[PDB]
Amino acid sequence: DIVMSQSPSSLAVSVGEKVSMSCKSSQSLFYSSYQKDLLAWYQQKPGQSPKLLIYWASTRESGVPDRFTGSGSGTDFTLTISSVKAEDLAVYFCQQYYTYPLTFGAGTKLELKRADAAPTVSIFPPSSEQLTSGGASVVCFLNNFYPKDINVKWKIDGSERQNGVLNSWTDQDSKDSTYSMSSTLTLTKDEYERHNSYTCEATHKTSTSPIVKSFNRNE
Amino acid sequence: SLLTEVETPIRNEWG
Amino acid sequence: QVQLQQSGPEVVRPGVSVRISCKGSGYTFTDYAMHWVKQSHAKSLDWIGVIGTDNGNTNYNQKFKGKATMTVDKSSNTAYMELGRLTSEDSAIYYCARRDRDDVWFAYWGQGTLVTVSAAKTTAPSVYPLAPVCGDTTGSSVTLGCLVKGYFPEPVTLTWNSGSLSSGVHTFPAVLQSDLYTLSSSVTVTSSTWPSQSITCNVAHPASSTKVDKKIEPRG
Repeated sequence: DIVMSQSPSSLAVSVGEKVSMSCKSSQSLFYSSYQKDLLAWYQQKPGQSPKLLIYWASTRESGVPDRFTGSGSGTDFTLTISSVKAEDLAVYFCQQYYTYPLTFGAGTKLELKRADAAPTVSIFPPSSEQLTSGGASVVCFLNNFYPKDINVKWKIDGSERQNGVLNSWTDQDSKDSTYSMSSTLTLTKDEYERHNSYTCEATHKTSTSPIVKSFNRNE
Repeated sequence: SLLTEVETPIRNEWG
Repeated sequence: QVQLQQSGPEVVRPGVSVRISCKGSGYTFTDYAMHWVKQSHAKSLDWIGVIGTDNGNTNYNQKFKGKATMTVDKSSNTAYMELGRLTSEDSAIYYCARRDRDDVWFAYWGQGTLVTVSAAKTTAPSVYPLAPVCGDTTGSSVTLGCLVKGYFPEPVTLTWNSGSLSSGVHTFPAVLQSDLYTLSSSVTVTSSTWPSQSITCNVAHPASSTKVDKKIEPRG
């Protein structure tokens, strides 16, 4: 199959910047009879179907603003937004139609640049109510950080746990451009009461060392 | 063995 | 006024099949094949295959051979896709789409059909207040939370102080653990103000007709 490789996967942008993103196909898409390349671009926002932007590598679909330009021929294609607007924050995909199966790149997501920000971290023991029902969840919140890449590590007593850990990330905040994440460690009531120290550790670009929040169940 | 949109995505190639 | 109108969302048990539909209106149905596209949540797009609306012939992406079947009822301007012997990998939004007047780029898309593969039954959440411990105040800001666990299906609604506390709130998307959903929310307020001024999580799960309020109480 024709492999479509998009990069970067994410791009932090500022309103008014020229933005460029790359789509490379594993084979030439040039079709001589037309003298066109068989490549399209799409825009997709959360909760919506993809919208066609460009076809034959460089024709704008009707209604698409003239700040969107497609370029390239052969294998190496580019979607350029000459002066990016806030309404252009979306995922952009390329697609070949040289042959079946049709194939799409993995997308380039445009997010808004802001200054880097470490997370505010908080940790929460199981409620008495949950314990009474025989379960135990330890919750860590890592709030209002930037950029989105972050790693959370749980430790119990002093040893790292992978099992029972589920994470959820917000999308980029529409007012402050930060990200937030919740990490929840779920155990049996029995297991939870056998240990004492619970620790959540956040590693992020903004610190050379982790932010550590911990509690002792006894205390 | 006629070509249609089922066999190829290229409009030029359909019989 | 080309419209591709898809059937509504489906919750389907693992191991059975589901039939989804796409009705084309505002154009000559038989002049354009119907294509289908999978989008796994937060993922890319995968072309599943194509069916000729005129000839009924099909061409499946080999990645979906034996998973997907496509049919058409020309008399109804409706195309159908059958997804067989479902697993959790099959959970996704499925689109129908068609070309414009030339080659197969997708000028028109349906609105999508959401397929969720689960054996779960309707289940009320447990709602637990999360009261802070040492380290949960940073500067003059204290963070409190609310944990909403073990419900099905989506959605729940969570508020604080019946919607009066809205700034300083982070409510996280639901995720699946085992085969039930869990969600949490955090709220952050000026420390001196709590517990003097009460803070309560309000949670509603319509499918089970549950509505619970949990006041956050100091660990004492």
